[PDB]
Amino acid sequence: MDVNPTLLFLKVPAQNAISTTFPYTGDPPYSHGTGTGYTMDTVNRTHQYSEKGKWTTNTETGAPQLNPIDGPLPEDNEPSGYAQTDCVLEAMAFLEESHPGIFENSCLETMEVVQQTRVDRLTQGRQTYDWTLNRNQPAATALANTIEVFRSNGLTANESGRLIDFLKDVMESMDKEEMEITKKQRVNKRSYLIRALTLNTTPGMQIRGFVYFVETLARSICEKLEQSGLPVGGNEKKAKLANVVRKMMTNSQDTELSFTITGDNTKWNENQNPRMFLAMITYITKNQPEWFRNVLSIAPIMFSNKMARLIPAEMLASIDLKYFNESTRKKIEKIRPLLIDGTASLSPGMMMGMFNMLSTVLGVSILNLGQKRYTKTTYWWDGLQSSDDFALIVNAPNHEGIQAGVDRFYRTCKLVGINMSKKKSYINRTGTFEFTSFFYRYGFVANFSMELPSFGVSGINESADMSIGVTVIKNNMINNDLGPATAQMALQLFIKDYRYTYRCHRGDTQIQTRRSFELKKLWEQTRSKAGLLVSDGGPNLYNIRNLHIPEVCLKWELMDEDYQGRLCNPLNPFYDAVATTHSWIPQMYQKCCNLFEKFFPSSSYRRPVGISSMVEAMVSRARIDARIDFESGRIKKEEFAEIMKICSTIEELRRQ
Amino acid sequence: MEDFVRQCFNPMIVELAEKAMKEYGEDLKIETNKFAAICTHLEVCFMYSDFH
Amino acid sequence: MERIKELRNLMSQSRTREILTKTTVDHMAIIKKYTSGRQEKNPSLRMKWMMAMKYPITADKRITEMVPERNEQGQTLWSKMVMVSPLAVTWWNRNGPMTSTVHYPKVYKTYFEKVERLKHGTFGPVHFRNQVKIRRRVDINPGHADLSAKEAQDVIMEVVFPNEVGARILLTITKEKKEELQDCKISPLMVAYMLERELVRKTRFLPVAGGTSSVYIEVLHLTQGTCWEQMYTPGGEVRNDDVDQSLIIAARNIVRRAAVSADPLASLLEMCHSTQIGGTRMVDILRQNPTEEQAVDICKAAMGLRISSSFSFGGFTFKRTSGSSIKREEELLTGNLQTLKIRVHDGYEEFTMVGKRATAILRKATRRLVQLIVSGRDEQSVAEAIIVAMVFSQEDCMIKAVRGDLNFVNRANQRLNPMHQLLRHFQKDAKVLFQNWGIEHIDNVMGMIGVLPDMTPSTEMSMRGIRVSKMGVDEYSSTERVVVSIDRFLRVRDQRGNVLLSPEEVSETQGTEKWEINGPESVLV
Amino acid sequence: QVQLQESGGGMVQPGGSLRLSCLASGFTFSNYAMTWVRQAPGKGPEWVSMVSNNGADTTYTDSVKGRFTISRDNAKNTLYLRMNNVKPEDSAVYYCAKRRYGGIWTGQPTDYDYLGQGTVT
Amino acid sequence: EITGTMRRLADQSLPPNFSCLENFRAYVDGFEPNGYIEGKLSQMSKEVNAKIEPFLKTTPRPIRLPDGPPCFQRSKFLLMDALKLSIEDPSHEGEGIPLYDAIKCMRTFFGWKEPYIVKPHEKGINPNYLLSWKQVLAELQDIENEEKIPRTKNMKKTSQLKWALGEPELRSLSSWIQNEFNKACELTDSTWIELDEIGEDVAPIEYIASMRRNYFTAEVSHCRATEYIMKGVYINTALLNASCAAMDDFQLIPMISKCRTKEGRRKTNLYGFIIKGRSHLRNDTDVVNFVSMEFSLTDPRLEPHKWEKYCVLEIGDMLLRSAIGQMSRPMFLYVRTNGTSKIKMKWGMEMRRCLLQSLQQIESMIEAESSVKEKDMTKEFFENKSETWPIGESPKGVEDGSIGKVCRTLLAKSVFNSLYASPQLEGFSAESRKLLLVVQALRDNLEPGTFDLEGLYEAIEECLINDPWVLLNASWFNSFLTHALR
Repeated sequence: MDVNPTLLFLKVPAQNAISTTFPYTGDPPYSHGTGTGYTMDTVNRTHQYSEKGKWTTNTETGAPQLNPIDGPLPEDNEPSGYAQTDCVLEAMAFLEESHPGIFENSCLETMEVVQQTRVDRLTQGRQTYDWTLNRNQPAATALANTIEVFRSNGLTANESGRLIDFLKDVMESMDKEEMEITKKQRVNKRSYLIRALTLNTTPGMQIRGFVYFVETLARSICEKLEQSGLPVGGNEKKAKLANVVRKMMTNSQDTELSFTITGDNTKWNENQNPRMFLAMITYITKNQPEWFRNVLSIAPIMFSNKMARLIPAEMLASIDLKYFNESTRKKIEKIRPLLIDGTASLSPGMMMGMFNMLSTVLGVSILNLGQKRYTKTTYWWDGLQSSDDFALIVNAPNHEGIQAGVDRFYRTCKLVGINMSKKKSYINRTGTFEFTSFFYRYGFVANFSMELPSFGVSGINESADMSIGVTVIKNNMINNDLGPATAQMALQLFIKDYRYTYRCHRGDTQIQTRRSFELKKLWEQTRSKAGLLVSDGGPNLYNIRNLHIPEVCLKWELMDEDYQGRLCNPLNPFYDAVATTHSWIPQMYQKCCNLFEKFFPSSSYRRPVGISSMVEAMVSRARIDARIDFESGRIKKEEFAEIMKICSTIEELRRQ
Repeated sequence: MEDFVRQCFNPMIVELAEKAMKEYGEDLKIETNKFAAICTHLEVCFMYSDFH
Repeated sequence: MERIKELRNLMSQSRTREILTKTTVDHMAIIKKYTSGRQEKNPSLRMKWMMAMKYPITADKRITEMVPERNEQGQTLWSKMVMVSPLAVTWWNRNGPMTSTVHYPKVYKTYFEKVERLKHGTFGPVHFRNQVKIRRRVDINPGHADLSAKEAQDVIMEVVFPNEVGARILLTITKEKKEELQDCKISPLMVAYMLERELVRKTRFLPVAGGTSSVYIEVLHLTQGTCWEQMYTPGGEVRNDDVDQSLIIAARNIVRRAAVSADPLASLLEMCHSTQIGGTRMVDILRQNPTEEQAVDICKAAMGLRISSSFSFGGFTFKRTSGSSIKREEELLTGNLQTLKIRVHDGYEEFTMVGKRATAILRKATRRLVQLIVSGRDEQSVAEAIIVAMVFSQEDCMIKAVRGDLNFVNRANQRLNPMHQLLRHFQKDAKVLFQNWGIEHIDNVMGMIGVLPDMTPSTEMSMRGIRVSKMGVDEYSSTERVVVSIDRFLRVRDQRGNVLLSPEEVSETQGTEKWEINGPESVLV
Repeated sequence: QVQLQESGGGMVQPGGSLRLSCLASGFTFSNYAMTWVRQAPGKGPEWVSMVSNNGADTTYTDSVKGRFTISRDNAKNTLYLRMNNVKPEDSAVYYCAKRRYGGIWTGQPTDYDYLGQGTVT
Repeated sequence: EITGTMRRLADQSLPPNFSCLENFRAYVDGFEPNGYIEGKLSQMSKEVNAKIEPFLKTTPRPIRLPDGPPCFQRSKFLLMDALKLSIEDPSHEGEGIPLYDAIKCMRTFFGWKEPYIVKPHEKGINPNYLLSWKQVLAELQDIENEEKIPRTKNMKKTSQLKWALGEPELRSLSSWIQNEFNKACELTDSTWIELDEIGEDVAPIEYIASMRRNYFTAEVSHCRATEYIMKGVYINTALLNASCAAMDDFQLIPMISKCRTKEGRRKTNLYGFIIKGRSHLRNDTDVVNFVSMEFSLTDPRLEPHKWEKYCVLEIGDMLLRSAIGQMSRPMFLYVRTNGTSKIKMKWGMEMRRCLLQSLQQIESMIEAESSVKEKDMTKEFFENKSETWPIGESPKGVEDGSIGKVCRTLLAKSVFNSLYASPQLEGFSAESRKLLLVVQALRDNLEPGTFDLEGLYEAIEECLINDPWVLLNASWFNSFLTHALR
């Protein structure tokens, strides 16, 4: 006989077992792990959804730009990036009319954020782009490079520590003609402008703070909208899906027909125009102080005039059209006049993963425009929005007008730049649908981030790794919900991995690595066997009931008294950590910080408070410590004298 | 900022600064630093004048 | 002298001397987060490659005279250059410096607490069910005596590093901890982490399906799942679920006493200043306690603190979801031929009302109720919820159902506002409006049933525009904080013209406290 | 009522195999851990093996590792023991017993119930 | 502040109606929700619309399939045709030095014929493979001339080995991938699992969790897909651990697995050898080439198109037992050249997820369908052989099987998804989930509909080119639509 697993869907419906359709748990080998040409395809497709003769040569970069906003209305059903300005502003104003002054409370929270924000909130993130080296670097590295190259010039405002001063430095930097980078000698103002707006795959170094501010505003907005369930994770989305169902279907005197669409917007992220974002931010910043509008308006202007980083690409300017194939020849033909100095020009673009929450704000606006008060008709809709995968429920008294409401949704979406995908979208009746890998069929299953964790060890310690494993199991049991038997199997898999990684199997099995002899002698001299740690060759009694207790305290009652007295002794030479804490074997800022921490232990726990310089505090602390361990403690007077002579040497040195 | 200012001060100085801020259209929601400075000014004057 | 020598040989290089000079102490945290940030090369795989290597563990130099070089079987566990083989750990773990350090369970009490909760944590049967998420707001910390993070980390700095304590120089846990673990320090930083984890509260919004206490939540992986439920009682209880109740009772009694006062505001404030709650002062607790109750919010408003948009009515706190409003005063005739001026809520509005034992979601038009989804615990509890809902509905239908003279009085013999008069009348006998409201056909879908006037659930028939939810209505406690405008008579307005709350709805439970209200012995003393 | 009747034993030759079965009735089977305890004629009993409720935690004597395999099937509430490479000293009467608690290591190996039979080789 | 050279970008970011952005800000300050949307709608063409196309059981057409040359095998190692070289040794797996285990594997077989090249590569130097094999055997037997045994044999930089290490078209579906998966779904004699212990069984759910997971393990332990997972784990682990210390020289890595036959005795199995190139792994995408030489008993002369990336060498003869005594069937050596990287190995060292991904995607079914119960239906899932699950169609009819067949079928599905992992399979799964959901909503009779079903068909046909696993899933889906009253 021949085997077919998908046929199983004949006995059991799909939503009961849709996890089988998900092939991979982790990540497959990315086909585009390299590639400079598909980016050209993205550029040309973005400029194809915007070809309406709105070309303007930039005044300061000379790069041609398209301005398809509020351009000609589309005549075709294909994806079009033409959104009328008045439509966007009217939708935003109607959202504000549905929720009074919500934008102002969000702006107040955003002002509190921009007041308190230091530069550390610029380090919490993935890899960034350093323009100094025209290369991708980690966050703090590119940040320190930018700080040092700014300190080399006359830009030292970020010394206060507030991110707004770093933004002021960024603003002052674009105005200078010469840019000397540290024998090194580097580019002028124009190339600096080109690099400052350059994006990769990955924002520039300057724009990250401004995008953080815009996203904090969008967060304060989306938190106060029930129909936007993006910032939350897990069961919250469950509740936000289980509520709207009763918000739509439960209509008394039932003549209403409730249909539900699971939709998607094809290439929507490339259709969101930064100038429309400038407009919607400007309307959100209505009657607020001008400086705040100026702060928040930085990022959309940078994306209106932004450059895209692509044999190098820089030599694509001087070449004859014979060395390429026909398809690549055509793809390069349509990009030659757009690129400048090895950098591509992309006016109407927006990169995936930048304004997802503000885009969700816009989507929720075009969603709330259907609460039968702004439609002025019979049909009325409501739905849940994500970045691109949205779900809608439209209720209409008859099956004749439901398509009319769907048409209203799609037309208004086209009007705000939301190109609904006629392929990756399907309608059905209310009670079964999809929203960002969440599936609803009269019930729930939460396979959204169901990419179960690294079953193996996390690799930092013996107790820290075990606690990490069991804690992540419990978290995925409550946060990214998994079944209990799967939790048992994953736990024993991790225990196997943790036993084979640390050469600690048990003192009950005969298999012997480079270590098992001492473990088995330990087992032999122990009376009550159950108390032994897994690191010390002990039984695993971790189960669902005790997935939260650290290993030591659970076995703490069942240990032997000598075992306890020998295990936790802090006068040892090596969550809860004990003498079995390995600390395995593995320069400007961290050096100073570590010396400071050695001077003040509290500096490693609580953020210190003090207006004096680092050196002024360190010298006084050293002198007082010398005094106290000389008088009451025991130290030679000559060592004290040398300490204080070096301290006075620093006193004379910090003055020059 | 605002809640902390309302925390470390008596409601009388808070009321005084709140009324004194409605004088020149200086909205207290924006000029919170002016709020803190004025509350500081008033408490300094009071603890300066007390018990003399 | 090593530290200061490092300082000296560091201050000679110019580009570091300048940064040690300019940047101040306040900003060390902003300079601590400047790393290379690359050592993220498969920590499991690098860990395995190092463990496969000989002697990957690095220790100090005092093992030379502490453990032997070769064990009972000639195994190498040392080096020179100081690397160490992992088997050395297991040796020192077998027979070494045995000590009475079994003193441990006083700094790690936060874990043995969970252990003991599991010991006598009697279990129960698994009545499987389609568990539905309840968006609740709960605390995630057991037994911490309700201490805020700032004063708790101040106590931390006091107990672990006295020589560098903070500058506030103007508290019993400090004595207890400094006394009991004085000379038995383990690892200062880890001790500070353990005490900051034990003593600091934190309450946030979580989806739960029946867990209230802190002990019922820390074991959520056993209790709640996708479609199951386990009745588990952890044979215990903590302080942080019956401490805020004392403040609630204090606020209720204080407001009930101040309503009679000639100057309710000044008397209430003078009482709040002269009140002690379990070794503490009321003003600081109110400044730092995130407890939500009408009287508590009144006390907070008395000192100008931001609280929610609570449209409190009949003990039910309301939160606006969507919709605007306009005052538009209007005259109305009652069911007993009586003129009443009223503030007719015009426009389209959407509200969520959270109650003590019941909650609901309402969508309401001008003097017309569109949709209402209710869930409570007791039959009479959902009855009261539906009564206050119908009172706020302002429909003409409930206006016609008024029977008898409308004279309901405050404890100070005062005219109650018309809305509260209607509510207080309906709360005792409401069987007039039910049979006069209207009945309709429903479809009995998705665990949404209807209710009948005779206190009876029904499948396909319900009251006009009503829905009863199975297994609970989803609650939403939205966070909004705006300044208040308190008057002299304990009625707070939101500065735009909405009367937020008033004492007319405060008292339901005279909690037995777990200035003449105590015994006359207390009056004398 | 609780009764444990075992079977599957018999005569064999040294170096062979045997599959001992134990049927228990009268109590909640899946909750309690189980034990095999043997007794040679003349010497007091010695525990052979202790097996968990999940069937995941198993423990044998210091002299029988690699030769034995204990397991259980919860459907028929039955206990299986595979003995391979039978040494001449394993010639004893084997016993199937039901632990006091649902654990394996909590407490030293001792039982509080009845018994069936056991063969000898 | 927003001064010049910056306002110049602000002035260029406005819609095509203004010159100073202050004009635009004042225009935004005063806005009138007058109903511009209705005018814009009446202005827009009527052809821009979301025309609902109805979806009945007549609309679904079977998936278009590629036609042309049969799809060959691109899997990293041989699954069903490779055979084992047992030693039945209780070595206690004490980091058993993987090389000498292989030489005592070789010590168990005799009858190595002269290397006889059978199937060429159809392109390239075919005899270089057999010359490399002779070098393999030489350097294998040239250890006894060394005063010291090396634990890892660094092959000499021979020109044939240098060449072996290197120093789209529309392929139609083939008939063999179904057979490979079938033999993956079959039951074996060994266990292949060391599932470590777990704590006591407290009452409420841990009893249920146990009686679920142990049932699954007992129904899954002896599966062949478990052997495949462990095989991939061992090969990739040895390859990675060698790729660090052998950064310059070629190392010989035996394709070793371990198991336990039903007699309960530890057994070590050999599938073949693999020659590694240079492993200067700077990044995770750095390519390291390798040559696979695997033993087998399947003649390529039966299905020659399957071994397109392969050179076959008739390598000897072994004793072979059958239904009628001995047969002495010929032993073959399949050699291929391929490349791997660090991510390619780590996705394959974490293959045990295929059990978890199975269990949960089984446990998922044991929750939702069992949520409709006062006391959950958990034991009624098993122990009721009358409940059959449709998994096969041989005789033009649905051939429903028992429950363990389903468990191992889902396990083998996950296994092949991991080993044949291809972005084409990713896209196909993502695009077929939609059609499956539409069909399922129709099965509940909820009058569903689409907009451009031909567009979805286009999107699916755009990702069906050459991968045999994707094409097998596609034919499976077509047969499923055929047997769904559609």
